[PDB]
Amino acid sequence: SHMQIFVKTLTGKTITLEVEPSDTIENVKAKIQDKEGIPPDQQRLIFAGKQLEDGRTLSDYNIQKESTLHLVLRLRGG
Amino acid sequence: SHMGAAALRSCPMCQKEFAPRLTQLDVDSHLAQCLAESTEDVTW
Ligand SMILES: [Zn+2]
Repeated sequence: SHMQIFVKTLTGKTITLEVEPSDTIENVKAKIQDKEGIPPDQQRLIFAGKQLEDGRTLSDYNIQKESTLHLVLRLRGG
Repeated sequence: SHMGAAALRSCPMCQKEFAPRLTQLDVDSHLAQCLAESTEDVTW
């Protein structure tokens, strides 16, 4: 079974990708990278008023199908 | 008092009370732009 998810950025852009329940936050960024063109080591996810990261999985944040997530880029050197 | 629909009522980043009768999208929307501006990626 494969569920779908959406991730909007601070620019308004809306990305539509698919993810699994066993997958992880970092994974969602992996595929998104080929979409927008940003590394997962810079972009992050926000849902349920909590910072979604590789530290947890999708099922950890109860991320179901058609989830409204945001995009946050925290440049290190830039 | 039937308010809620969010994991936080006040931005724990910039200590900013979110608007009432808000939604999970509202808090997250700001939490995203705030987080990006913040320097510490603490887990709240
Ligand atoms: Zn804030």
